[PDB]
Amino acid sequence: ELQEKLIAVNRVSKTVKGGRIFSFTALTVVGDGNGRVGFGYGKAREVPAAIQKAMEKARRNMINVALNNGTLQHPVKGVHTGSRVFMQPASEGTGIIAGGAMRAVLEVAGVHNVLAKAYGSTNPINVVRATIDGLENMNSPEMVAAKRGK
Amino acid sequence: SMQDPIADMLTRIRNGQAANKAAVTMPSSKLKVAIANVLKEEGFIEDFKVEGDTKPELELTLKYFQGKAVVESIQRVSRPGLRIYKRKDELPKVMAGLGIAVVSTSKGVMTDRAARQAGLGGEIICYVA
Amino acid sequence: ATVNQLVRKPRARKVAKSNVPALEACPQKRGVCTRVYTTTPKKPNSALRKVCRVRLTNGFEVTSYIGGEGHNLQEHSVILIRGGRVKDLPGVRYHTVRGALDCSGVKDRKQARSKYGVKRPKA
Amino acid sequence: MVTIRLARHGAKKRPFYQVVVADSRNARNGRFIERVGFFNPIASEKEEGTRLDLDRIAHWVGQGATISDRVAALIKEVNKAA
Amino acid sequence: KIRTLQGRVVSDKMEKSIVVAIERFVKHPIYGKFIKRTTKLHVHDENNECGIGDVVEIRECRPLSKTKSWTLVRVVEKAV
Amino acid sequence: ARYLGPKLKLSRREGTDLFLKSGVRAIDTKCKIEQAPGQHGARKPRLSDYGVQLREKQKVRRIYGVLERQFRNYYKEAARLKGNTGENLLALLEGRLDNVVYRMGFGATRAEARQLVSHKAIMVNGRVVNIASYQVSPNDVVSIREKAKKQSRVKAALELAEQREKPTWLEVDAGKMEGTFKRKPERSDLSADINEHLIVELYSK
RNA sequence: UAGCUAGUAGGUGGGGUAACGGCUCACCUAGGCGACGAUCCCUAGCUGGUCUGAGAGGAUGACCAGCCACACUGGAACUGA
RNA sequence: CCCGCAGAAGAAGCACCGGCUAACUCCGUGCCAGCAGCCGCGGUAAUACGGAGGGUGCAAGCGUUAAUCGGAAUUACUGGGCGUAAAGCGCACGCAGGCGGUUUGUUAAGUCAGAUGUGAAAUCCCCGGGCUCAACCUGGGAACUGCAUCUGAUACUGGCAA
Ligand SMILES: [Mg+2]
Ligand SMILES: [Mg+2]
Ligand SMILES: [Mg+2]
Ligand SMILES: [Mg+2]
Ligand SMILES: [Mg+2]
Ligand SMILES: [Mg+2]
Ligand SMILES: [Mg+2]
Ligand SMILES: [Mg+2]
Ligand SMILES: [Mg+2]
Ligand SMILES: [Mg+2]
Ligand SMILES: [Mg+2]
Ligand SMILES: [Mg+2]
Ligand SMILES: [Mg+2]
Ligand SMILES: [Mg+2]
Ligand SMILES: [Mg+2]
Ligand SMILES: [Mg+2]
Ligand SMILES: [Mg+2]
Ligand SMILES: [Mg+2]
Ligand SMILES: [Mg+2]
Repeated sequence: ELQEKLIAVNRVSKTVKGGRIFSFTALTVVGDGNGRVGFGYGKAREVPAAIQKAMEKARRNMINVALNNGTLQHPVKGVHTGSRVFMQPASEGTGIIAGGAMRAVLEVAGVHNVLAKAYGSTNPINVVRATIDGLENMNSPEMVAAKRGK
Repeated sequence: SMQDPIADMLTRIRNGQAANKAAVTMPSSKLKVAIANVLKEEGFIEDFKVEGDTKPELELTLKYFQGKAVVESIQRVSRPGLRIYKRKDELPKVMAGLGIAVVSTSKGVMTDRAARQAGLGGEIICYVA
Repeated sequence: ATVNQLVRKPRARKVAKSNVPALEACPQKRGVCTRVYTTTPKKPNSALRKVCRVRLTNGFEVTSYIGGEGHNLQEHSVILIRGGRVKDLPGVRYHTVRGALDCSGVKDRKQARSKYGVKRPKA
Repeated sequence: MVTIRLARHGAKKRPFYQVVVADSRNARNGRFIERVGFFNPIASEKEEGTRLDLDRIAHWVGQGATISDRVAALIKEVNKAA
Repeated sequence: KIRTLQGRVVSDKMEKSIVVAIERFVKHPIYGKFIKRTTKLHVHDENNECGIGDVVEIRECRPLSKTKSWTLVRVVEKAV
Repeated sequence: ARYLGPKLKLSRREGTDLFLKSGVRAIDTKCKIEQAPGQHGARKPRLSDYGVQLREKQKVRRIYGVLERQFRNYYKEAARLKGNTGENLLALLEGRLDNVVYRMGFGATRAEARQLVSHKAIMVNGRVVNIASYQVSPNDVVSIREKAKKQSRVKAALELAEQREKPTWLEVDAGKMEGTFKRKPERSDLSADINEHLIVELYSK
């Protein structure tokens, strides 16, 4: 149950006396399938080098989120830089419909039946990220009682 | 200019909280009270207190659980500019159940959980989770 | 912003100009050939693009593109025109339906024959 | 005069009438006062094919209404009671 | 009775040609906010008595004049 | 309507057996499956997600011999019908007579099993149903018409029908050449090598 | 487009209509409408609904049904329930 | 609708294959001829022009044009913005309008509740039934999220009083 996938790979340029020196960037997401999901970025002069240098970053940099069986408990909003993301429980019929790119984090995460959309910029590095913090801020479908009950 | 007292509460809380502040005061009113109630009752603050006669003065004790505060989000919903009224079948339910929505009905200031039970509707004062 | 504001002056939806006054939403319109030109294109490109100005059945006198390779089309030719700009010829916003009215189809075309109105050559 | 008659909402070569109370002058399949039955002339032996709310009908009839040659025929065919 | 409205006078100054205001409050069908939607009515009062600024009760009758379909029923308060 | 072209070509591009030459031989070869659906068939298609999403539904489709029109509508239907879109898709897709015909072994290939339908040589609960997409349902009973019964094809058909895994939700005879659709094939029946929720994603955006 | 309005707004009486009614008339009052948009200009048959959209909305009003209006153009009445 | 008869016999085409986007090679051409929904292809190895072989997608249709909504949270009520990107009137005063601290009483218009009537049928949706299936036809519900009358409730808003 390793379960990983990269979301976006891209090229960038540096520009020096001698010209444009190019490179690449991968942005990836790994999840166990039962909460616990992390993304990693990492860049390198060639593609494989970067996509791998990324996968690792994600293995560290890994949060965990209080599911509720196949789904989220309540609806949640996330918002990093220019991405404002929104995802919703959805009493699954099938579910897992969402903006492929946050479909990534969502499936490795283990949620099985949500609807999502991304507003603002669909800049990957900030959606996958906005959603992570999204799922992250989410809270204990019970241990709000922790907060309260008292 | 102090044209919405309830937002001034919702916010004196909200801020004081984010400022890990224990206490919090303000001018009181029947309406302020009835809400402090639901906030205590439903357990988002320790307990309230009104000290004075001429110029009454609501006082609230903030709860903090872990490092965090207990009130993750306090937001007005109705307001002077644009008032809200849901019936019974159209009363909102915050955070899918978790947390709650204050609402004033003809039979006093209750929660959504309550007003649904009470079978009636009112003005949805604010949301709290 | 304010609810008063929106109440006073509601939100209005930008109405869309067309890009093809083929008058009233028409699939295509008939016209007669005022001039049969061939002008050259814009910045990056360079060529001798065949076109024609057409008085349309509905008055409008517009320039349209003549697609394909080669064409017998001259002054007084009765043609049919459809929507379709040609970014290269700024101000050309319509295409001529090859193979319509008095417009020939492109000669010897075997690929994509239905555009460039060419009939299925005898197998 | 108001009349009970067969409005015809079938389908080419597979007719299916809606029996209806209405203003006699209105269009066959047009403005009516109430529906009071239906008559499937294809129905077939299977089951249903002529449900007919006898209680309203013969209340209108008394109320003043009149009946089609081909409606009264459905009634002394439905029998009435059994 | 069969229904009735109230509202302040607004104009007495004409021979039984009494005209009454009727403010309401209504949700704006689009932006929620509640706003005042007034209604003026030409109501009949015989022997002219309802006075400018008098709140008054009103019922809907047959057409008296072209314009008039309402008569008063009672008065309520004066000297505003 | 029907595909009609070179059958194996399909499997080769789809990358798996589809049983369109279903007959005699097995585990292809005697064909060339895989390494050249065309002139550049060898080359590896590092294909996009859209690519894989497309080819799954394309695969399921080349399987039952169904065109885009009908297929899209099966999907539509599935989605409507309560409970998991992706499964119902398959349910519907199996409820096809022509399929139930081939499944009960009355035809070598799904096609043949279809030509059989088209040729009023099949009968649900008694009467002839010559239309391939006729939806078969629990307790239904399909039988070859005496007229052309035990004729060339169908013999061998019912023959290597046992060579196959042999279904479960149904019950062949091979004497009376009739068979009874016992129950709507469960998910767990069939498949493994078909991944619905892709062809769901495909038709979901 | 910021003002509009003399049967105009109301009253009294005669007339009138199948009927209430400035419907009409005579006389009296000076009223009536309007920034919650009158007047003027532009466009338009309205609806059930239709297409779209997760929704809220947007767009639309063939085919079917309901209402209205028109019948070569303007005007009129006669017959008749 | 049923039965016999003959022979696979009478019955496949259209768009695409540079990226977005499923599908690649050769030959011609050489900023020409031409392509182009958008980016942009064409000056000698063009998967982007034209032909070919191959492939992908559709299929009695296939493409092109036109047209509405969608994606467009790009008029943002739901659901947006105004220091430097579009966007705070040069400044003030103030009528209308909007909004308005706090307490009690009353009012009950807003608001809330219930009841009742109404919201034509068709349509849409749910479960059925009928045409070989289907489209189609059809029984019955559900839904018409609305409106109106009456009776209630009085926290909040509005009125009134102090
Ligand atoms: Mg970092
Ligand atoms: Mg207050
Ligand atoms: Mg077809
Ligand atoms: Mg008179
Ligand atoms: Mg008109
Ligand atoms: Mg949307
Ligand atoms: Mg007609
Ligand atoms: Mg006339
Ligand atoms: Mg007469
Ligand atoms: Mg590709
Ligand atoms: Mg082309
Ligand atoms: Mg070359
Ligand atoms: Mg929008
Ligand atoms: Mg903006
Ligand atoms: Mg600026
Ligand atoms: Mg300034
Ligand atoms: Mg209805
Ligand atoms: Mg059936
Ligand atoms: Mg009060």
